[PDB]
Amino acid sequence: TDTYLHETLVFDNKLSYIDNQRDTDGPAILLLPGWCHDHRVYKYLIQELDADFRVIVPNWRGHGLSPSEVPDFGYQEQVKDALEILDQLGVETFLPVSHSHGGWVLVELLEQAGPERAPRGIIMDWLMWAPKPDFAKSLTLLKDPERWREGTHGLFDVWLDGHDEKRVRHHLLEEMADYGYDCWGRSGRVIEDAYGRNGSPMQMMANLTKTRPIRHIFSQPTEPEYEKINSDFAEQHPWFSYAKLGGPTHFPAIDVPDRAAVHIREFATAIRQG
Ligand SMILES: CC(=O)Nc1ccccc1C(=O)O
Ligand SMILES: [K+]
Ligand SMILES: [K+]
Repeated sequence: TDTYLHETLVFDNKLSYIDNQRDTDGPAILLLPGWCHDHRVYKYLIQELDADFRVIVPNWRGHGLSPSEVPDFGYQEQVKDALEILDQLGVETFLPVSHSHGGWVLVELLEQAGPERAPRGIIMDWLMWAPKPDFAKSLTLLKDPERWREGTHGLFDVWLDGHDEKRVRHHLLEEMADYGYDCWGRSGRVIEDAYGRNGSPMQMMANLTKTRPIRHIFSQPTEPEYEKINSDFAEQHPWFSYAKLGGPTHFPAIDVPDRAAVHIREFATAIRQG
C-alpha cells in the first residue's frame, strides 16, 4: 500500500517511488507507469507480487500524489530517471513491466540497460500498430489547451469500453483527477513523437540491438484484427509472445491483477533459471 512510498532527488528533480525493500533473490520487478498516472495504478499488482519479489515503481517528473508542473521531458528522460533510482537503490538485475505507453520507456530501458541487467520485458495493453484515426484524434485533443479535457474523456470512454468497472473508474476519475494540461498535453506530444520517430512499438522492439524475450499481455483492442497483428509479429519473432487477457479495460494491472501476476512470475522464473 502507501507504506512503501519514498522520495529521492534524481538529478534535478524530487521523484517519488514505491519500493517494498523486499530482501530476496533477483530480479527486481520494475513496474513502469504510463503518462499522467502514478504508482496507485499498481496497488493490486504489488499485492500479488509483494511477498516474493522486490517491487519498485518509479513516478515520472511531475507525477505522484502531488502532481506538479515541470519542464519538458520525454521517454529518454524517463529512462535516465528509472535507472538513477535503480542505481541509488543498489538494484542490478530487473524485469521491467510497463503500462501502455510506458512501453516507450520499457523498450528504451531494455536497450540502455542491456540483456544482462534487463534480460526480458512485459508490456501491458500497448497499441502495437501506428495510430488509427480515433487514437490520433485523441492525441491531437490532449495537445490542445482548449480541448485537452475533452481528450481525456474520449480516452476514458475507450479505456472503460462500456464497463461499469468500479476499480478502474476509481483510478481514472479520482487517482488521475489532479493531473492537468502540463501532463496531458505532454503525453500527447511525447506519444505522437514516439510513433513518428520509431514507427511503432513493434518496429522499436524489432530494432533493439539485442532482442530478447518480450511478452505483450493485453485486454484491448478486443477485435480479431488486433490479435492478428500480435500473432503475425509473434510468428515472425522467436523472442516475442503475447497473451490476450480478456479483462474488461485498458488497465489489466487493476482489473486482472492475478493474470498479470502469473505472466510476470513466469518471466521472473525463466530469468532465475538462468
Ligand atoms: C495512464 C495512461 O494510460 N496514460 C496515457 C495518457 C495519455 C495518452 C495515452 C495513455 C496510455 O498510456 O494509453
Ligand atoms: K460492474
Ligand atoms: K514467437
